[PDB]
Amino acid sequence: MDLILLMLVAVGLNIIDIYIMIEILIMGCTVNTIYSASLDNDMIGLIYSLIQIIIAGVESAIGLSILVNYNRIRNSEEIE
Amino acid sequence: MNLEILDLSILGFYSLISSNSFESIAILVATIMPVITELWYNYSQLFALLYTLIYVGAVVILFVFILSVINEKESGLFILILVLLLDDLDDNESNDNDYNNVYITDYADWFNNYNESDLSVIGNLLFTEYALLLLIISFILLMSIIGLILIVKKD
Amino acid sequence: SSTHTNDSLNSSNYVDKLKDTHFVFENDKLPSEIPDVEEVGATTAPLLSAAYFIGAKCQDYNDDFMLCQKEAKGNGPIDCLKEGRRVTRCASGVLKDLNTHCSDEFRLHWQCLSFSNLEYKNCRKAESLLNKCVFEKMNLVKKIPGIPEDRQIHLKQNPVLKPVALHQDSEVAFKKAQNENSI
Amino acid sequence: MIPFEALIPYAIMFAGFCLGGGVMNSAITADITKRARGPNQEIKRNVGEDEGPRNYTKPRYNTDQWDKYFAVRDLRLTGSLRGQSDNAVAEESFKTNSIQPYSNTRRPWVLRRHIIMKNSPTKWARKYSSRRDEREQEIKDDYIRGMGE
Amino acid sequence: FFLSEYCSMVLMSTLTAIFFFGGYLPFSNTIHHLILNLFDQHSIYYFIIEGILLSGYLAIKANFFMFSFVWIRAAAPRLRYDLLILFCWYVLLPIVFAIVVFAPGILYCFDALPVII
Amino acid sequence: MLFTSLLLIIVYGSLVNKSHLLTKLINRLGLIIIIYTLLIHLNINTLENLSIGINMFNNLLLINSFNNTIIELILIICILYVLLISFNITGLSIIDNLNYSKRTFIVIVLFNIIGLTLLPLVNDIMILFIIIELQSYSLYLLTAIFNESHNSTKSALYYFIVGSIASFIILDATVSIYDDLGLTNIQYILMYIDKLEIFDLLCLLFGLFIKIGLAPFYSYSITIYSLSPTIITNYISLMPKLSILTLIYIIMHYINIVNNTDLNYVISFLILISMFIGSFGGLNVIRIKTLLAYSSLLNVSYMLLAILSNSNESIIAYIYYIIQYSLTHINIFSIILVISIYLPIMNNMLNVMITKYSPIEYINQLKNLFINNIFIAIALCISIFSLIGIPPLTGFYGKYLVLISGLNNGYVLLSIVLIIASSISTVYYATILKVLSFDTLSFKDIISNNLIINTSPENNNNEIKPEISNVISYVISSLTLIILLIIIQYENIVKGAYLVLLYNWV
Amino acid sequence: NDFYDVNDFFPVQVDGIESSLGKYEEFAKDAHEWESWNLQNEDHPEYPVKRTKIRHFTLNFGPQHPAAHGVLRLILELHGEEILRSDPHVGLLHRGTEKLIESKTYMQALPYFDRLDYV
Amino acid sequence: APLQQVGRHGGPNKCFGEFQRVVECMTNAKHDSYEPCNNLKNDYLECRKHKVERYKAFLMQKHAEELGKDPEEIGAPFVRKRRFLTSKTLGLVDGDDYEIGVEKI
Amino acid sequence: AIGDYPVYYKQPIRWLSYHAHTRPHVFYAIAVAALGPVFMMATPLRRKFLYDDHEPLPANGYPLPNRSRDKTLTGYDD
Amino acid sequence: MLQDLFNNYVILVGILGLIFLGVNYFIVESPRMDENNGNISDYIEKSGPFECGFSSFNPIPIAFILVALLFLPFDLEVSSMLPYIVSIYSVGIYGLIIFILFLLILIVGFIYEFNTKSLSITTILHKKNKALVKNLY
Amino acid sequence: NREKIELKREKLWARAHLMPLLQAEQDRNVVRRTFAYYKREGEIMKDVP
Ligand SMILES: CCCCCCCCCCCCCCCCCC(=O)OC[C@H](COP(=O)(O)OCCN)OC(=O)CCCCCCCCCCCCCCCCC
Repeated sequence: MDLILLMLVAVGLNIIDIYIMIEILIMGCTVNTIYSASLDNDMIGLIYSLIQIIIAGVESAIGLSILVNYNRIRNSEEIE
Repeated sequence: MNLEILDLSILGFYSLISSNSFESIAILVATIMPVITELWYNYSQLFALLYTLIYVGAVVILFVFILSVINEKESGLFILILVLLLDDLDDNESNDNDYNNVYITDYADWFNNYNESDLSVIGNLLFTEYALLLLIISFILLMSIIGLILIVKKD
Repeated sequence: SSTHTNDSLNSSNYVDKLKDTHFVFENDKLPSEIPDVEEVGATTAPLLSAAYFIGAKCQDYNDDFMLCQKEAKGNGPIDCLKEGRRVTRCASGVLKDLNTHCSDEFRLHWQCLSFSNLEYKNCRKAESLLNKCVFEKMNLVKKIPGIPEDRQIHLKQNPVLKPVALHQDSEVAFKKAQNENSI
Repeated sequence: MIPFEALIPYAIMFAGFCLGGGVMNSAITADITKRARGPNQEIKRNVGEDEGPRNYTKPRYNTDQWDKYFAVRDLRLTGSLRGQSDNAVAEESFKTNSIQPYSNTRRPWVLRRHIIMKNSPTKWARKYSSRRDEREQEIKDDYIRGMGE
Repeated sequence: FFLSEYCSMVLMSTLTAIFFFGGYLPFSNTIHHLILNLFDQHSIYYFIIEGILLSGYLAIKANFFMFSFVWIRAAAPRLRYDLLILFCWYVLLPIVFAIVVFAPGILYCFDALPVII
Repeated sequence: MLFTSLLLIIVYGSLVNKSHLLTKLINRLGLIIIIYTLLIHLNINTLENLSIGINMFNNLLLINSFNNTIIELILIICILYVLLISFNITGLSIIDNLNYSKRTFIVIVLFNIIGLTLLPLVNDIMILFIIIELQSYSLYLLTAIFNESHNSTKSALYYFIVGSIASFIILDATVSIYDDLGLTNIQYILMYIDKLEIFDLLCLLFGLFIKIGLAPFYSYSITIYSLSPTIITNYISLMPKLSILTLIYIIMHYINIVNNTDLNYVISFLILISMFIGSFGGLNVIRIKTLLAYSSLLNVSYMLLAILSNSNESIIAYIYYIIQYSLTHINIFSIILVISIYLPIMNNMLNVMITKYSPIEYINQLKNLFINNIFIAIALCISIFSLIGIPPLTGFYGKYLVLISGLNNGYVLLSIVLIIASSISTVYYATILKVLSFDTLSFKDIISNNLIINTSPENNNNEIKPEISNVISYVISSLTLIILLIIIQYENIVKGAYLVLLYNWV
Repeated sequence: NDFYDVNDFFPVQVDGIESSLGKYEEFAKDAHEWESWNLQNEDHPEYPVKRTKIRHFTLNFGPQHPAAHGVLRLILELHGEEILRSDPHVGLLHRGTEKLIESKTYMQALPYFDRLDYV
Repeated sequence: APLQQVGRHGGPNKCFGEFQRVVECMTNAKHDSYEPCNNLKNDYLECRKHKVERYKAFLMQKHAEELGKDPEEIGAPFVRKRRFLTSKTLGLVDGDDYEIGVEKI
Repeated sequence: AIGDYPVYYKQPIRWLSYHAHTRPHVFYAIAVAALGPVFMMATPLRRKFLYDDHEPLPANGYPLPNRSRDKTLTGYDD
Repeated sequence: MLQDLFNNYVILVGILGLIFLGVNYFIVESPRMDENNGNISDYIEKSGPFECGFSSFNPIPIAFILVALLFLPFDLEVSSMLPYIVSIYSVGIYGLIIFILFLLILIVGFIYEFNTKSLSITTILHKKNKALVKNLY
Repeated sequence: NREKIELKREKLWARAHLMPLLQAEQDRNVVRRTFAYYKREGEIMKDVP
């Protein structure tokens, strides 16, 4: 089903909706790592997952900062 | 009755029809909660709580924080159910049939008399074995603090 | 540590439903080629009470049972079956002794452990009586390796961390020994 | 001049904590003790005439992995997860009732049903490409292909 | 929503009791011991009294902070928001990070690093 | 030395008063830090000892003579870039003061050099993801360093989204590898190089292919390069390829152990498609930076053929090409930052809006450079002639060496297409030379006083007044003669590349 | 006007736009599709952007407010949070005491004054 | 060399032994090639996923189907609900079948 | 200089006083934080004057005697 | 550790949510019973905003934005201190020195955002004063 | 915290003394279940020569 690229129908029509899809996409990677690590009883996989959660947070903050300044750049008359 | 399927079908229904950014942020929260709950049971209770503390408590309320800043402005029932049903049919992520139909166990042993939580071992290795990974992370965090201020600060 | 595993009982029945756990029995006993042993029947609290007396009495066999595991080089379960029965018989010997020499001193102590979260710090009054009894009637002593004799924790006259609630049977039995024995 | 009318709500809030705590301490202790008396309901309820004073078992906290192995080991001996027994020899049923749980190792439901989380370059190859599975199936086939020698 | 604000008040008052005032621990171990010696540990009446006592100690400690929630409301004027965000960042946070580098130092100096017994 | 000095620059910059002179002086502190880094690096690191390959930091980082070559190259090219922001590129205060309006510019650049230099050394999938983010995050910040600009911020937003998807593909490949083997160290994975799905390493490459702008992903790179300020485009269009192409070469070195043909066909499908778009794309373009964006894609296509072939001659072809292409790229962009002084000024039709971010934006703004400055026009001509591949410049030896590696491994189809694609691309390199000179003789005697350079004040009218600053002129001349006169020392340089080893040994 | 509204650099003269396959006017009828052929930069200070005159966030600090200890309609015009302009709309308690005093003797007009400042 | 496959208690986990025996063979100096270590590589993958052993379970399930062997008499007894691990099932002498307490330990 | 801002490399003592009066939120957060690493450096002083470090825990599995298996071990046999 | 007692609590709280909503819907008197003037829907006067009585119709400070944005880096610093808490003893001095270094690098960020005064709202638009200067001829 | 260190040490040695006893019964169970698996496989696949 997803070979027809169904996930494109599931992503909204705003720049903020793309940002969320990136997080939900990466969330799948971390859940996959936690799954393998627990079955193998391997904590190295859990170190990887902890890094992925922390790195996925820094990516969100930078992306939102760019989006925020993108928004105020239009609303930059400020001649009052 | 693995009810975790029904939560995502509702979630998969509203992802196809969301229009504004209020519903788009709702899909985020509606996805972490099944992720947290399916981690609390089964696999890892430690990373279910780390996700709540780090995703919901830190990165999710930032989205709604900037949505109030950005703006708030501005299909057919047959095709949706047809798509969702088609999406519903084939849900086998892997094609190793024996790996998905045959169950396994582990044998416990008493050789580990120093029993401590996973977060004890993760800290044991992150602060000793992979102290470079930990130190680069604080370096990536440092760049963000500088990176946020240069992007956003006006003067 | 309450991590989920695939090897024992998990936290909740919702874990079992997700994993589709089957609790499988195996009726088959051991083959006759392996001579039988009488398994230890003590529960958690009696074992933690008599743990240091099993260590004092079965020290040679426990070390030898482990040294068989070290030198079996991965075939430990199969190549140490005979040395693993001496340990089971030795430990059964100690619990049978405590039942026939110090039955009330032993029971008082592990009733205290079952009353105080299975912690040694909460049951020193009952534990001191049991150690004193065992010494005179079986010569076993409790020793914690790696420290001087004067600095063992269970001999600490004024411990920093003490039980919040007292065990009535321990306090009553203690003061009786303050008359029976401290003449 | 202490106002007693002002402190009436506090004496009721004090009773609120005591009500919840008094029930939890006694009910959980009684249930744990009763199930640690024997392996059937006609033993748990009744108290024998020749039985001595009852020794209650307090609830256990701050456990580890050994307490999950100790709990099942106690279950196979007495029928309770916190049973009491100090017999030097176990019953002959102890050698034929070891519980070994068998469970599946399939990926989470969200990982394989979410409209977005399941889409990925490698997750499609696991789901729609036979390249990996045909290679591994060779090793399974060659297990039974080597029993002749 | 109003109930939630007061569940949090009860909770955060109980949490201050747990983290700094010993939780359910008694104010006096002697008074705790003397009171419980009037009951037999072989009867369920002992455990009701202990549970009432142990929750009583927590309740008294928790009540003092639910009192202080109200007490500070009756004594302090409301704090301006712009000066409120700068308080936690420019005053509280440096102190809180200063201690988190201070407590491990004192514990290590005297060989007192904690372990879960 | 890099990391320690970065903290001092971070703190010091946040103390002193916001001014252009202090901002420009701090940029000259970073130029020292990068120079100091090179002296310490070359002192301890030697080709003769790093030949075996040495594990560092609990095997997370592995360094050998092939990686070590690029670290020194990256440091060198980062010196030539910092010379732009640290000195005058024109000397006219209006145009130049843009480089000094940002105090965190040099800090972010120093952040990236740490990111760039560590990426080729990675030896763990856990640190591969961390380092690739450290480099990726630094580029987005540098793209948005001029936060007032509408196009710059729009580009960083486009860059962040594409890179985020690119990083997710990279992260997902590593997770899949960990799922199969449970091992994180790359050396431990090599023990199971025959037992794992080799296409999961290809999914890793598909993520690194996005970050170098390879077709079909080329669309965003062309858009990004044609919107950022020319000083920014000069950095983000070259540096990522220096450190990622080195990483791609190593990953392909491990991949060719099992010599899977299906992996090579897909990559050949992307290399073949990219040459087509890299050649036919630039035929119909008006913006110079869009032209150099299509030019960049074509050269990356050539450099992948050396990577894909991956033999003993592929090390020589890649090591030589990556060096000469960097110097050519610096030389061309440095000239475009200078010749903006010869632009005319109105005293009309087509309403072309120019900004201080890209004063030179269209190819026909290079008109009559043969008249306004003949010496620098030839330098741009020599640089473009190298890109065309006219011998005996540096560019010819890059294509000649790449062809040897390509044909020696049987890539006949790709070798012929690259020689077709090179000739097709010569059309739009020739247009730059057509605009530079072809209308010389009609304009030879013209009354020109409306140039931007004619708004410079007259100092004394007795002393000689040079038109171009000192440092930028010396860099342009040095790199133009190195491009032109490589034939003199070519034999020594190539024999200096035979020694760069990647586990060849014996 | 009422509903909407619309250099630091040298005015640069660019003439003769040409590509490798021809000149601009030869492809100017197709360049509306090629977005790299847009001669209109979006960062030029002369870029015409027809932006509506959205009014500043105007809060009505209306009478039903504890702060308004009478009947006040305070109109606050602010940029962000810092207040630009404020327009107090008094008169919600205008009872025409001055008109009513003229119809009453001096002794009857006295109680009208206790009702000016209530306190 | 870096630690891989660390258990949830800081020690080697189930499959660390197999992985270590692989490293000993690959980094050994008396080997001309990597052929002798090929079996050890399979064991490490086998220890983690049991793919070959799960396959063997599939044939024994399928072979009994084609012979008519009753699953309940060839398989092993099991219990799905943990509350019904009663003393009758555990085999205790005077055990009831009343459910066991799995509420709070 | 009745109220001038002190220069740190000429007036070290007065420079801290300026910050201990005008920025109490910075001076004492640094003063508290530095008291941790300072106390770590005085650990060797405590070893020679107060008490030695404790014996390390037995957290490495079962203590295996460093010898060969006993050969005359009898008793508890089948 | 068993958590079947915890599960029943979460289930009961989930049931308690449905009860709170519906108890209002079953105890309020019927709209006809009180005044019949309409339901909440048609009575748009009652179903509207509160603007203190008079009917009327977010460009927030950048300082507020940087407060929220800088929350995320400082949160990941705090959450990554969690592994050190439950392993402070077994990492010894080595893990303690690493932890302090992990904090120093982040503090250099705290210095940077303290010197720029990024969180200050500032007043660039207003609060201006001037000197009246006569311009005699 | 120095008292907890010794209380910890006392508990680890208490667990070390019980480890051989509790592992000797765990080795037997693993052997018993291993023999039962191979008995069942031989029973099912006895008709295959
Ligand atoms: C304890 C229960 C808490 C949730 C109560 C609400 C339940 C209603 C169902 C929504 C939640 C289902 C999860 C999928 C998100 C769907 C969000 C959505 O599409 O909009 C729902 C809501 C109502 O709007 P609707 O008419 O349904 O859609 C067209 C409106 N233009 O549009 C709105 O935004 C109105 C306000 C709803 C805000 C809900 C915030 C998101 C949900 C977070 C809380 C629940 C977390 C998810 C738990 C279930 C996960 C499957």
